Amino acid sequence: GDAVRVTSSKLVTQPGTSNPKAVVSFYEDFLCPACGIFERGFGPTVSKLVDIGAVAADYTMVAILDSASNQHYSSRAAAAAYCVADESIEAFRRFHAAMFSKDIQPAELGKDFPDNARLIELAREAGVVGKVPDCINSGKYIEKVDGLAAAVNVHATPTVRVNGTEYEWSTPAAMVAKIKEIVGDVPGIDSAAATATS
Repeated sequence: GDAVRVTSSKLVTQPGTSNPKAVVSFYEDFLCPACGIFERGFGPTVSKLVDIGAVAADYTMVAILDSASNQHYSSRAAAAAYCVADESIEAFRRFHAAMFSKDIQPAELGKDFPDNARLIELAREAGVVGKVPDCINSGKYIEKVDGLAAAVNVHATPTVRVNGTEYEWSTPAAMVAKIKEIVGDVPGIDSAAATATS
């Protein structure tokens, strides 16, 4: 809240502080088809950039596509992700990746959507139970996620900012180059470039 910040212990920080040199902020909706394509395409590259410490990856899961017609899937799924993040950031990484996988993400404008029990089970598969079942069932984060788009002024997904500046992405490789322009040639960044090209 408002974003889940994913880092590793290797994070490259600004001198004399604990603040990341490079923050890549993602604004995503778990129902948005393009966000699925984007996450499947960029996800391994971003994970490598996190692992080597080149970036903090911040995820704000908005609810823009939410409707009664989808059984409020967008909001329920975003809320669930924040619940999982309360338990573990690593579990959030895994959950967030699963929800965008082809076998999981439901069709925009379809009739079949994961209910809260399924979201809780997917959280279990991501490695957490703890407070997640009650967090999800009680609707703890629904109001928050429902207000996120307005709060962060993001009305379209996927949207990316790099150090707060709007970023029009093209390829994972280009994103790695953009990060390298910022942090220079840090251990592993060329390897992230290699991940980005497969």
